[PDB]
Amino acid sequence: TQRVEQTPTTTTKEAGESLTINCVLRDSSCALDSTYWYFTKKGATKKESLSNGGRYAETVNKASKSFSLRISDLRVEDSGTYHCKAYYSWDANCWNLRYSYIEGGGTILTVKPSR
Amino acid sequence: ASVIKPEMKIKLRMEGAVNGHKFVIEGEGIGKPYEGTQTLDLTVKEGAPLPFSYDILTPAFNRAFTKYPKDIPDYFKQAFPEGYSWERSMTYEDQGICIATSDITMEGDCFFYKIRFDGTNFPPNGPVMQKKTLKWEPSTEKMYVRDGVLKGDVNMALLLEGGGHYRCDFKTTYKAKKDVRLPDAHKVDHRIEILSHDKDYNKVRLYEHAEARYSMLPSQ
Repeated sequence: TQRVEQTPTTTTKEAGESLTINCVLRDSSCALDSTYWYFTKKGATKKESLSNGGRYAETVNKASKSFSLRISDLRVEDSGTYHCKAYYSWDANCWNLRYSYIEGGGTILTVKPSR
Repeated sequence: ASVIKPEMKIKLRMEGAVNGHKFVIEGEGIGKPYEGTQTLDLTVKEGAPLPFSYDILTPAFNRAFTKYPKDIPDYFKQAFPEGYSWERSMTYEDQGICIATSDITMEGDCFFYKIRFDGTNFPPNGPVMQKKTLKWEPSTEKMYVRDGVLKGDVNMALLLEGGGHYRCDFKTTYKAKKDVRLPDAHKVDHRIEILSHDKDYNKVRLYEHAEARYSMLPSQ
């Protein structure tokens, strides 16, 4: 019964502040391979791929089966839903997941306007 | 009476572009169509040195080279002498995308391919443009009829330096130039490997082994 636990589920932040989003693979004998982050503006199912760089710092902790996104200098435009996606390491134990991914429940972020 | 002999030679030309970089590669080889094995020697004619992983090209460089059992109609061998063509989409896990086509003909004991290959949106620091791929993992292609032609779908993955994988969704349409007996749904198991290369992959030796099989016993 594998799940990615994503925290925080919902958050309100002031502009110029920072947010860390954490995703952890729980209740699994599988390991993390590739990791990806997506943004959905309110409504849009169109996914904007957040690359490591600029205001986005993407880190992975393979031993803890966790990965995180840190956003700096938050804007009102950053408002919306953040999604994490991971693929599974190839191994005999998780062989039928070797082409599959798993996503977190998502983070809904509201950035309150400042000045 | 079969025009497909136990040994057939191969001559091909690929023209393409990956992330804007143009190239031409020519090929000659030989294989055993009824044993599903083939070796190719490939040479870069324009665009050397290639700035991208050679492995993204290798499945573009002929299902005529497939060991088919007698109880599965062989779409590809029936297609000769006139021949067939395929069109393929390849969607990688990092939103890299390729499209490829091949027109396959025959003269005497030799197959002729004209291949077009186009790839785009490969991230500059991903495994394709940084050349971090090692090989394609063995695969199983699902073969099925739609719109009177043969479709192939296969989950593919490149092993990367460091033991990770780089996944791709392959979808192919195979179109014979004449009416043939269409098969029921079946699978093709593949292994592809670069046997040898020079430093910049200007010269590549490439081997494929493909065999067809049922996933379920025929209808009773």
